[PDB]
Amino acid sequence: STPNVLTNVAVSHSGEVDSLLIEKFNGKVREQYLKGENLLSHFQVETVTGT
Amino acid sequence: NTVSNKYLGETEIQVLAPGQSPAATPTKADKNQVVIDTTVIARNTVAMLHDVQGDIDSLKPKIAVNQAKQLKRLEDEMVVQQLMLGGISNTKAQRTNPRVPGHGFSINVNITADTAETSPQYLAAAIEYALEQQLEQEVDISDLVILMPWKFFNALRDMDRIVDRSYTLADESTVQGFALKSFNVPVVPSNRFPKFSQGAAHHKLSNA
Amino acid sequence: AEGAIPDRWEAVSVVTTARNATTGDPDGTGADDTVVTKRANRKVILTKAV
Amino acid sequence: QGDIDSLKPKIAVNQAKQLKRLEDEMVVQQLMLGGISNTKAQRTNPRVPGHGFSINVNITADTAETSPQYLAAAIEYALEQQLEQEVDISDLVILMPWKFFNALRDMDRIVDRSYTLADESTVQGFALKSFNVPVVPSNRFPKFSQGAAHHKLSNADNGFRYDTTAPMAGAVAVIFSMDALLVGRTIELTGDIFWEKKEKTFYIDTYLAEGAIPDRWEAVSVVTTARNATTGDPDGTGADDTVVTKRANRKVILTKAV
Amino acid sequence: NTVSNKYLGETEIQVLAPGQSPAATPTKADKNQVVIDTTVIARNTVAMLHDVQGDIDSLKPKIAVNQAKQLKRLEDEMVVQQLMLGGISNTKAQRTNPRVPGHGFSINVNITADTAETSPQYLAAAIEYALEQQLEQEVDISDLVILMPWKFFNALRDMDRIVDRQGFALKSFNVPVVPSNRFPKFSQGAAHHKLSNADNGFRYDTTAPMAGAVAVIFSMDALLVGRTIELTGDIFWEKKEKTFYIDTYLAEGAIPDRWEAVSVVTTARNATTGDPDGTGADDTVVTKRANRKVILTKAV
Repeated sequence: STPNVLTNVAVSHSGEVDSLLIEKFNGKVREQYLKGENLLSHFQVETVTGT
Repeated sequence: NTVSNKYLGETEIQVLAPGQSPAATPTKADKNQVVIDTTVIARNTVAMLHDVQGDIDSLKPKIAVNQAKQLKRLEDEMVVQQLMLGGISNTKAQRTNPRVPGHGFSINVNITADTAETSPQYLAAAIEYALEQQLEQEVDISDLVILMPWKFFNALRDMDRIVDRSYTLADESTVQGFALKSFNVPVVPSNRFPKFSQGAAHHKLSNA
Repeated sequence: AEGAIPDRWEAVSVVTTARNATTGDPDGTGADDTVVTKRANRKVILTKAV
Repeated sequence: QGDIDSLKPKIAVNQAKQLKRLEDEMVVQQLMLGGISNTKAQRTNPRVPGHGFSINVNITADTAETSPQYLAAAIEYALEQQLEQEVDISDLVILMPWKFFNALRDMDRIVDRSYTLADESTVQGFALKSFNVPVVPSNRFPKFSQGAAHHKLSNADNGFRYDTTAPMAGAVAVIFSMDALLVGRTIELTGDIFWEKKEKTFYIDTYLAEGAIPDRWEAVSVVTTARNATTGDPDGTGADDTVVTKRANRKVILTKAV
Repeated sequence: NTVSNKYLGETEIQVLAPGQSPAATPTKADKNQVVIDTTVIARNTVAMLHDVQGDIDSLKPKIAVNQAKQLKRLEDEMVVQQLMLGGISNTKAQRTNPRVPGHGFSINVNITADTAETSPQYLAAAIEYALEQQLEQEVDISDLVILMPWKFFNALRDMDRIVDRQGFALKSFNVPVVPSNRFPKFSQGAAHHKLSNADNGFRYDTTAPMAGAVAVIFSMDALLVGRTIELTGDIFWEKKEKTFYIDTYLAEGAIPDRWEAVSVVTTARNATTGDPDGTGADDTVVTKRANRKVILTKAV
């Protein structure tokens, strides 16, 4: 009256591994923020060429 | 049954002399994963004879709605508890090294309980401390959300600065939630919040 | 069925009262208190009693 | 086998941010050195017999965080010392670290609308009402280490000026004008990606060339905390703690009690 | 850089009474996998002055097409060596029950060093015995292919087994026969295959029993092979040193997969060297089969 022995593809009879799933990536990576102060804007750069 | 993510690190800069190729610098990387292994259900049975002679009207949809509300409360409780644990567990005192050389740590602010209940200024100072320490580690605060239980949500509200109209940081209607004005961050009060007892109930989603 | 896990440590920051290890009753004096109670006293009107 | 979607543009944009951060940090460090080096006590003689020196005011580090009136008095004192040297104070800008920025903005006089010297929105950075100079927050202030190597851009021709020393370990609130520094650029920030045939590699590089030196001697004025020469950690009482804590009691109300 | 196969089990049948509702039957799904880590590159150098003064026309494409053939030969040798290791290391002796209990395990047979080439009957009986012990496991005879060197092909030729059909085939159990020279050597002193590292357990390296195999039988899905880079050749001139740098690379890997469709008929070999002097463990049976094929030959 019950399905006592469920077939399961997520278990390894031989062992040596806990599971068999694929570990998908989902396509998301994170990095540091570092807002740009842009503090040099107050000053004149005074480009130099030649000398 | 799992979902992963990857984090990248820093890159180093160095001086060059003219006419040479400088050596490179490595960049580290790491990963984080989540597993899903447990499901929860709620079931009820109604006999045909007991249904046909029933004083309550439309019993079945009412039971379904109640079940939906219970299962909706469970996920909110779980989410709040999980992010609560995540805040505590990663605090520069336990981890002491970031996942990559670049990123920073979560900040936990620990204060005495008795004084926190008595004075609202104490809680406002603690929250401002946490927010500015967030700001120090290059974290933008334009989009942040604060959750408080009703007991302390009432507490933060009663400080004179927020209540008084003369002061800059004041809001008119604060029963439904207000925006802190020292840092423009909304505050949302949530009833659901973890509670502890001596007995171990062993939350269902927990596994070995 | 649903699951969750903390990630992106910089995103979440929590303020927690000091609590006894064995029981939920509060007995500790706090570990971050001194960093605080110095930030509490700035938010006050200041008077010079004569 | 990277498994990463883009990798290379991400590394390039990370390198660009690194270079921009160092470029800003170097400017802040040079402003601090220009403030601290020539303060009428060490120079004892102006660069030209006419002009005047920069002003450095020193305050205790411990009492700085406890009371905002202390920092407000220090800033007002620095501005007053600047103005006594008959320099216009209209085009001045103040930089403050976040921790001390919150201290300065937490004052009752600033928040209270009734007081005439109050500003409403301060999160982006408020404007000082007593002196119309604006104040902005920054996180690029230099940090000191005991055994750190020489900072890049520093060479044994310009006296190793670029790298930091102990006295500015925890300085706050640099005050500067437009003509307070003399910067120059040789090569603008340019990023390049190479694909080397000989060695099967992808090269990602970015190079830049800046320079700076403090010259005006008057447009820069810095307030700094007293700190041990040997180590970064603060100790002792600021040299100018005597004048301050008397100016800190100006902004009070009497409130006699019967 | 990992490739998985995702095996699957075999179900079981059972009788049902009216209203019995029988229970169930489970499956395994072992899912072995392979990893590829190293690349193989062949490069040649041509000077600018010699290129301008070169007698041959279109020398660089010729060098490139030669390098491609060299890489192909290395590829084939590695495939054969791995397929041989799969047959050697996967008999019932070591594993003692197969993964995915439905499928089964691969078969190996041993031959004494002498009389392997002296008597064609011995070798023919051994090959047929290995082939039938394979075919007892539902191998779908049409798929499988025999691969065996020229020296032993000549010995098998003497018996009428090999007939044309432009591949060759046995009389009974008609299957294609491909003779090849790509077989393990075991020089006893060669450093490494150059495709073996510490992490992979030093595969691709010809062990002592591997040398001298008379034949090997394989089906289609007998190996798992991974390719991250297909072989490409690019001729490029660099300004600094005036050179052409043909520079071709391969970057592949492989592993035994099916565990059941590989049969190997290696002869007995002496350990740590050549000079077999081996009696052969699986001999007592095969010789009895070798004497099976005789002619009555009544005298006049």
